[PDB]
Amino acid sequence: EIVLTQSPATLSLSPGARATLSCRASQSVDTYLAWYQQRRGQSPRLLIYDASKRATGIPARFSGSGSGTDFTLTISSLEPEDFAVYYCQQRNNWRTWTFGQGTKVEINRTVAAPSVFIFPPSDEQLKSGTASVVCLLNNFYPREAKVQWKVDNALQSGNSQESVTEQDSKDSTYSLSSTLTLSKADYEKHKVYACEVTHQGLSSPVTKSFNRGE
Amino acid sequence: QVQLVESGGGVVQPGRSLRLSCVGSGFTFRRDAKYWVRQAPGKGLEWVAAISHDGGEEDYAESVKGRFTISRDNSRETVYLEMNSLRPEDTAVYYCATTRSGWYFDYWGQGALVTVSSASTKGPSVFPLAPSSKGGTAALGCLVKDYFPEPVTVSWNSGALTSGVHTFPAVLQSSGLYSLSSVVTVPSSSLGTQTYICNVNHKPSNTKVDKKVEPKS
Amino acid sequence: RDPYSPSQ
Ligand SMILES: *[C@@H]1O[C@H](CO)[C@@H](O[C@@H]2O[C@H](CO)[C@@H](O[C@@H]3O[C@H](CO[C@H]4O[C@H](CO)[C@@H](O)[C@H](O)[C@@H]4O)[C@@H](O)[C@H](O)[C@@H]3O)[C@H](O)[C@H]2NC(C)=O)[C@H](O)[C@H]1NC(C)=O
Repeated sequence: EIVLTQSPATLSLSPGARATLSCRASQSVDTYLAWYQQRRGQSPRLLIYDASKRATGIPARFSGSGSGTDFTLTISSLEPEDFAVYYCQQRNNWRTWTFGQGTKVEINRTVAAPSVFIFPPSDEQLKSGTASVVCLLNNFYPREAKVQWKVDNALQSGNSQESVTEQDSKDSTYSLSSTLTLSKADYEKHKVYACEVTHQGLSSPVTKSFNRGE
Repeated sequence: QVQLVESGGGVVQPGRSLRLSCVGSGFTFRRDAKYWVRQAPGKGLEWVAAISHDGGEEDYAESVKGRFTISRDNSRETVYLEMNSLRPEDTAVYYCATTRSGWYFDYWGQGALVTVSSASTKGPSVFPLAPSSKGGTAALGCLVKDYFPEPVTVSWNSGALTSGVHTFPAVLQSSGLYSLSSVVTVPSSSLGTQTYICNVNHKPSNTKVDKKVEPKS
Repeated sequence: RDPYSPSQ
């Protein structure tokens, strides 16, 4: 077997900058390596094959190099359409094709701390037997953010789900929602519900909280 | 030019079968091998199956071997993917692809979405995310909970309000039903100067819900 | 003898 791994997970660069993406094979694949680009909501397309040959119609700003175990995809000057996910690909023993896990090229910008909002469950939902508590992290950068739910100061785990938007077309920020799901019974057995947010743009973790019924 | 068009996607219950088709045009279909590559939601690319130019050779990823069958009919310029004993983790967009040498995926189709789930069609309940009268910006929204299948559409004030709106990607809950939130951020002075109504549409269940969102008593 | 090489 041969495993491809890619680096970095996220490459954060400005438009017009040079981008360098890496792909590693667990054993030598000679120069039998391909690169693919997948723009948001689009099919993948072949960029480079045989490590360094450009596919037909692919612009000259894409180039590939490397051999053996280490390969690089270089984008000499990034264009707006180049902010996408890139995959490398190999084929071993004639009958197996595999990909790396992908590298995302994102638009770099200055650090922006999230503004945090907490939403209690609606009375309409409590009449159905379920309580959903929503924490909103609005317009932040970079992507890394940690959200922790606390119920009567007790840290929660396994009962929350996160969802994140794509980079905003205007300010290049992310927004994120975290939803705590509890039963109507479990929700009524506690008072203070708090969302604690840790992010690089915040000097200290921000906590938004409410008391049930106030 | 080279074009590949998949068909046959849809929703299927676990244990049942589904057949995908892919028709090629603008090139000699019989010349080269054909492939299926899939992408689970939010995940990377996973090669699924390969078949030689004349169908004499077929190979599969271990994840689908024994359950999937790839075939081709060159007179009809079509490659097929027969998927049996389907599992929830087989939910993915399935892309068909063709090669120039057998090594790489030179051209790709548009993808066909396959959703494997035992859930029944269900419209969402829409709950308000009400602002609290407790930094210049205020946030409100609507919680669109417990629907199947995707997608739902959300607008605000029938599309008149778009600035500051974030409609998040749906999450698949452990119940098998989806849920998402759609939120709007506005200047704090705008909370009382405008009405905010989220218009939720779930076509698979023919469900329409309009919810006015206002601060709670 | 590439089993998935194109037809000749
Ligand atoms: C991608 O975006 C990142 C931000 O999200 C970029 O990282 C930021 O880089 C800037 C500048 O490199 C840092 O801003 C300040 O850096 C100065 C150092 O510059 C000083 O240089 C001379 C001394 O040689 C001095 O005389 C000047 O007056 C300057 O002060 C620091 O002193 C400041 O405290 C401040 O840090 C950011 O801090 C940094 N942010 C982070 C989060 O690291 C990154 O470079 C971008 N990458 C690309 C490829 O564009």
